[PDB]
Amino acid sequence: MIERRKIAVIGSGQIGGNIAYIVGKDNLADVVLFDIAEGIPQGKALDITHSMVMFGSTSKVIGTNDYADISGSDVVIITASIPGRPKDDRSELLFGNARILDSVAEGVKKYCPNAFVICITNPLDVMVSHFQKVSGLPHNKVCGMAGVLDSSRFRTFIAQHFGVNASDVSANVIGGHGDGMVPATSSVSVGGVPLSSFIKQGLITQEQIDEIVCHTRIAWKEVADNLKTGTAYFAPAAAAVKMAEAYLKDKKAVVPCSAFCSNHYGVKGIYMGVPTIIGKNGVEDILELDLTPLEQKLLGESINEVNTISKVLDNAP
Amino acid sequence: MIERRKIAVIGSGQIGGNIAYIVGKDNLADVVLFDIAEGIPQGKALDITHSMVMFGSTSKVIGTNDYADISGSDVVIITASIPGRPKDDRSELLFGNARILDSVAEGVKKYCPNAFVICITNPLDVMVSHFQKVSGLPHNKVCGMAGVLDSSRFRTFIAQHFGVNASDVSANVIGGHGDGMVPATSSVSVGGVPLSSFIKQGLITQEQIDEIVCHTRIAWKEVADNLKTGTAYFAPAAAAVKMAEAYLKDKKAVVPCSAFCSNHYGVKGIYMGVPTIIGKNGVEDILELDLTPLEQKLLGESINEVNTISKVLDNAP
Amino acid sequence: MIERRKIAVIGSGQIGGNIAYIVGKDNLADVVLFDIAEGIPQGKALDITHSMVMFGSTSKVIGTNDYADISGSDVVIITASIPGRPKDDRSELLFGNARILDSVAEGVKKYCPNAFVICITNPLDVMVSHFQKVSGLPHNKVCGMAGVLDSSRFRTFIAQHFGVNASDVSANVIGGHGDGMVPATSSVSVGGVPLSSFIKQGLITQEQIDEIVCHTRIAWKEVADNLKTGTAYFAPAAAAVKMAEAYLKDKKAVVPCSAFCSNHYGVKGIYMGVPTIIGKNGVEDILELDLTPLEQKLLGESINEVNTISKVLDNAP
Amino acid sequence: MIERRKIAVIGSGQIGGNIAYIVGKDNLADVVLFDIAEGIPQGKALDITHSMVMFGSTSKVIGTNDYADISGSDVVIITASIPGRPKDDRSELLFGNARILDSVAEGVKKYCPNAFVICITNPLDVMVSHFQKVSGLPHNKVCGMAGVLDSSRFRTFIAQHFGVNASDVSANVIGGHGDGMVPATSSVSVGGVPLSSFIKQGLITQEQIDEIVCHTRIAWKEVADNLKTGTAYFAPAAAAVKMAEAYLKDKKAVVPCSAFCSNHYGVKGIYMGVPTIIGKNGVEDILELDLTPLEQKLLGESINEVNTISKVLDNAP
Ligand SMILES: NC(=O)c1ccc[n+]([C@@H]2O[C@H](COP(=O)([O-])OP(=O)(O)OC[C@H]3O[C@@H](n4cnc5c(N)ncnc54)[C@H](O)[C@@H]3O)[C@@H](O)[C@H]2O)c1
Ligand SMILES: NC(=O)c1ccc[n+]([C@@H]2O[C@H](COP(=O)([O-])OP(=O)(O)OC[C@H]3O[C@@H](n4cnc5c(N)ncnc54)[C@H](O)[C@@H]3O)[C@@H](O)[C@H]2O)c1
Ligand SMILES: NC(=O)c1ccc[n+]([C@@H]2O[C@H](COP(=O)([O-])OP(=O)(O)OC[C@H]3O[C@@H](n4cnc5c(N)ncnc54)[C@H](O)[C@@H]3O)[C@@H](O)[C@H]2O)c1
Ligand SMILES: NC(=O)c1ccc[n+]([C@@H]2O[C@H](COP(=O)([O-])OP(=O)(O)OC[C@H]3O[C@@H](n4cnc5c(N)ncnc54)[C@H](O)[C@@H]3O)[C@@H](O)[C@H]2O)c1
Repeated sequence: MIERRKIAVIGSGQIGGNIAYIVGKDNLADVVLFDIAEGIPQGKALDITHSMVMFGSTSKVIGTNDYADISGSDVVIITASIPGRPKDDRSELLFGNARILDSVAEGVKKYCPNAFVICITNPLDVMVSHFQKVSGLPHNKVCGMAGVLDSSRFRTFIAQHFGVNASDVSANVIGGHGDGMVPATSSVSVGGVPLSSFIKQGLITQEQIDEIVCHTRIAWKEVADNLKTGTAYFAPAAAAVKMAEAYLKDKKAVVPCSAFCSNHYGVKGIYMGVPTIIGKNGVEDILELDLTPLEQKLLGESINEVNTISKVLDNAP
Repeated sequence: MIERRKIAVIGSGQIGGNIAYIVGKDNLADVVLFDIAEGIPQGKALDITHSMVMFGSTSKVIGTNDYADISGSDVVIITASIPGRPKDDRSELLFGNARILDSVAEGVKKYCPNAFVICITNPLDVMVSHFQKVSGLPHNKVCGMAGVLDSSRFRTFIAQHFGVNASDVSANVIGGHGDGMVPATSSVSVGGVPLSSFIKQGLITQEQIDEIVCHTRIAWKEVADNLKTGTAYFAPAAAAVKMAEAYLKDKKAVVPCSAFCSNHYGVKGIYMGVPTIIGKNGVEDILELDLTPLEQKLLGESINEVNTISKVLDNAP
Repeated sequence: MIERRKIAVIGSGQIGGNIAYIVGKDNLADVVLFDIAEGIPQGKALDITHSMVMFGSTSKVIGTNDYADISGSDVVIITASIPGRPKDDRSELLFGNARILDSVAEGVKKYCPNAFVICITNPLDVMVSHFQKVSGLPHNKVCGMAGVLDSSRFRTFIAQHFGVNASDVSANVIGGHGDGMVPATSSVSVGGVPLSSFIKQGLITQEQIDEIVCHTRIAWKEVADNLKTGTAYFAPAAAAVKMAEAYLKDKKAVVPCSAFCSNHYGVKGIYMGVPTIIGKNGVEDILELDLTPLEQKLLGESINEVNTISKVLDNAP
Repeated sequence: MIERRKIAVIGSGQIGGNIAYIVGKDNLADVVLFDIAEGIPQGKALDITHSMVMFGSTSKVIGTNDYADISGSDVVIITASIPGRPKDDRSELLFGNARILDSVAEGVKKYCPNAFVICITNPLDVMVSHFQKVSGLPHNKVCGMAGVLDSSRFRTFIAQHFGVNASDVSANVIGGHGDGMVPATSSVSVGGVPLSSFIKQGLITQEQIDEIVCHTRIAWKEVADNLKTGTAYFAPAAAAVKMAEAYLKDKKAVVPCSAFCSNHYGVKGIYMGVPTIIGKNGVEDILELDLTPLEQKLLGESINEVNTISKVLDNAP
């Protein structure tokens, strides 16, 4: 018969609460806000529940500390993390958050092993790989939100330069969600017009493109330094919801995200940011961009960065 | 000539940021997030800006500490407040927030005097009255968000009892935004059916109605007790957005809010929670509910409660 | 796993095409446009398909003359009808459309017996009863769209008098979808305010209320006389989509529609317009309005009107 | 001061009615449906008005035969045309529709000369040029809907090949709205990946690309051959709405439409399909695609084809 869609949000902090808010507002699914901290998810769920009638949504949103409540979830979005913002690298959270995901993996494997898992917890790419390993869930049913956020920033900065609608900018960021991420300028277009043409027309310079690439890479610090007590959470929540939409509505949407890449980009099995097709069977395919030799090299360096952090985790305390 | 609609959010804390988020997502308007605290409004605006392309919105969202930036605002929403949740009474914030709203009133008077002003800062009804005095804005262009939140909770709790969609519940809360708020059970209907019929049908007891009424009055504590930093903010943000919508889209919408009532409900000039008609000229009308003798009495007590706290403010030692 | 929602529209004429258009635009489901007339559904589906990318929807919409294509449909909406608008009574289509529904019943019973069936074909109430009888589908899984259209008109005319947002008018029409339909003025409210109060305030007269009741009853002719070559189709399509939403999203929405009423309104088993709760198990409940003796009588006359047309069909050629 | 946005739809046939429907549903604006035929625009407006409460929209929709009613319109959309589908060429309607647009131009010049005008009437590119001449409106406030429809079909057919979401396909059709329209395969990307890469990857053949290009050019016939009354109307309506949105919400959106190109693409003053930037000042910019030699040649032929039919109109015998 018909059953309501169900999204479980593991971690009801800044990002987690926003996901429930937006999911409830859109009436995409029922939401289960999970957290180990007492009160937090219950208070947020009640608050969000009062807003549902205002939004004309019948989504049910509840708070809990019981993994039994995530039973039958179609999608699980993992935001759970140790406290304290990274000082200057997402990898500072590696050891703690790895242990958290061990716990989350057991809850998911027990109560909703057929769920599509979207990881957000940093260090993103290594956390996704660690989760798939420990949970044993199929590779196509486990991925990480990152590329949608990085590319959205990349697109937005390009859009803000030209003064155009950012939806009409096509632009991807690939590789690991770190300093090594690769905003692929070579495949950027604005309504079909490539950046090379705008350079010739004198409407953008290569230095401005380089500033935009740098800005994209360091964007997390710009937001964090202004917020003071945490990291970005409005956009990361929105990005996760877009990914959830792609799965639940079987969109076959092109989603840059951390997925298990084995026969593309010259890698033989690793979680990293790539353009994917997402539908009812999770990550259904990976697209291969035309990268320049410089971009292929930068990707290689990003791959090394992911492997480095991955090897550190293997030799953790 | 077409100009983008512009909404100023004065105070970029919990509620402020959510307003900017939702307004941006809906592409209702451009947003200026104002706050005295450094970084905070700039951080949230940047984060929210990155989500705009994800939502398919071209809304601009910026942060600032300069009232000149709210120039030409169509709507101004005031969340500015001193920190810390009230222990068990919204009046505790009286003098601090009154001083805050003085500077806000000066900012609005100078830079966007023709704007529609929606006050949220507690103690709500008194703050609205105070802002209008100091600012000198027309009574119909100044009002308070409260009734939509309180009525939404009332509707939600009624809907939860019958197991029906809350959107199909008509229910109003009137009077001041405090313990003396009056959920008008006499005017409640569920798809056309009044509570009296549900009693006779044995689908609800007067006891259950009394529990719902009480639950509405103290709903703020239930949320605040669980959050453990501050008070409700997801639903208050949404309520303010609905009010902004009614103005910007000239809905002629029935909106329970704190408005200047000078004839109806046996009062000659006071700001209190009443069902209004909001459109392009602000609060365009006030509707007279058919209140019972009991409800008239409870409303009278709320009027006194509001006049008390107002009188305390007028006597600045 | 996740499967896309699927709505089958049986009859791809004026109403049928609009349903697919709106369902596709909202991305509520995939749509199968069925018609026996060659070309029509194929042409409409291709046209609507080109619009999907404009709406940002991934809904698939196809045209067909093969009942196999409606296999696994969650909802079936029946608009199929003999040609030529009713001269002055919906019952003129009774004999022809009854035979059409015999055919439709066989397709549904074979290819999607677990579907929620929403009938639109006139004469609505008798056609719904005839379909349930011939198809053998459970009473709660078969209903007729009518009350949403009639009540929407009723609400709109009231709203247009007062100059208010029609969403803030609560008003029901019950009984059969014919001249005998009963707009229940006694349970009408505008933001909680009953009509009796507006009469006292001099803002509406009982004659104006009577004009509105009459206008509601004869609304179909007003539209038809202006369109010339057919009957209303924009609003009837929208109404069917709202009903489909209620089922697919398990809203528990209050939906006036033609449902099998057996223990309410003093009837012991008949399809007629009543306020229902609609969710994932179809018509899940019926609400009992407080009718005046005059309204109870008018309902009785509507019931007799339905029985009369029903008995004519039993003694058809 | 807030005023409701206002859209005039001149011609209330197939496309006109759909525009009013969708505009109303989205609450983008109020609508005035204009037509010379009696009843038709009034019938559709009344029907559509009944759907407004169902959609939760307060948009007004009215019918009229009086140009005074389009006074103060922000946008004017012209679907007015002689009846009957073209047999196999849009130019067949040339002289009839040219005379129709004379009276429309007079109506707009008198009652809403500051409006943004979106022409739909075929033969599109010539009609746009003709309307601008007779009306005397600024070149940037007058344009034609075509590219959005043609590009949407192009995107749709590309997306259907790869089995991906069409929203993630960037693709442009330029030149005149006719057989000589140029689907620019060189500027096509799917999530950043160009067609050249898909060839090398063996995911598409040049033959399949040629079929898609051809399919785009003759797409109108495929629909028209199946409808058996008139031509496509669901997607053209939606395309016009997207253009209206871009203007009313100042999107700075990339919109392929028939615009006055006086420098780019080696032309000095002609209306043809080009990718524009649309915002509050109408057609604010034109983008230069990086066309191949072949595409430059095909575009040149389209320019000649457009100049031919334009020249035939200028010589009124
Ligand atoms: N991938 C990205 O692009 C991206 C972007 C921004 C932030 N992030 C990351 O997302 C994570 C969440 O960020 P945030 O701002 O929401 O953090 P937060 O501190 O606001 O929330 C974290 C929540 O997790 C909860 N938690 C802790 N241990 C838990 C456990 N064992 N099980 C369940 N819940 C637990 C905490 O109680 C807290 O409520 C962080 O690790 C951050 O670095 C990722
Ligand atoms: N009306 C209602 O129904 C309702 C519901 C919930 C909360 N509230 C009230 O709304 C207010 C805001 O709640 P919150 O959770 O957003 O509080 P918050 O502390 O999160 O945000 C308040 C913001 O105001 C800013 N501020 C302080 N002084 C200022 C000044 N002079 N000018 C501009 N900004 C200034 C602070 O920097 C802070 O960011 C509170 O007073 C709360 O009691 C009302
Ligand atoms: N319940 C209501 O409130 C309400 C409101 C308006 C109209 N209606 C009714 O809805 C029905 C449809 O109206 P319309 O304007 O869409 O009619 P229409 O003539 O535009 O469309 C009817 C379609 O049904 C098709 N058809 C005929 N026989 C069929 C069969 N055996 N199987 C499948 N399809 C078949 C026709 O080819 C045609 O395309 C009419 O009977 C009308 O009276 C009901
Ligand atoms: N640009 C495109 O891509 C595109 C796509 C499809 C169709 N079209 C064209 O758009 C036009 C409209 O298509 P349609 O299906 O809506 O046609 P239609 O015949 O359904 O509607 C045309 C309407 O114009 C009205 N009309 C006639 N003379 C008039 C006058 N002097 N003033 C005002 N109104 C008048 C008629 O009464 C009729 O209702 C056609 O010319 C068609 O070729 C263009």
